[PDB]
Amino acid sequence: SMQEEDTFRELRIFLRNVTHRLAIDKRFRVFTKPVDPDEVPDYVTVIKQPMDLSSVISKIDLHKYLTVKDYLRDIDLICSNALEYNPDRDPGDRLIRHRACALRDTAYAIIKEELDEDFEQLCEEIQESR
Repeated sequence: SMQEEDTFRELRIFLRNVTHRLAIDKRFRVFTKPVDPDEVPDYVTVIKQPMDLSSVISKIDLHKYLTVKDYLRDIDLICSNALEYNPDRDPGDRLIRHRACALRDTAYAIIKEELDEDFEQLCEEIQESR
């Protein structure tokens, strides 16, 4: 129904706004765009499901997220990927892991503070009925 579509529209607005806030933080610049295969040619052979914040925006707009849970799975994916591709003790790797965990903790904290859990529960029930 139109009321359900209004719910999902509100969702998308919220998710764009959260995503924008992450994307403008200097720490998270490395996660804002797909890894360039010129610069990192083995990335797409190691990491099976690449994700980044621009692609997250594309997915919002394509209506791929009907719940905040589905969105956060993609945030987790950005983090997991970074942990997996940069697993060493060297400083570069430790910095990107640190930032990847901060990306995740920051997304969860914003959501905790700003997402009414009855709103999420509604989205989840509409989704289960489809």
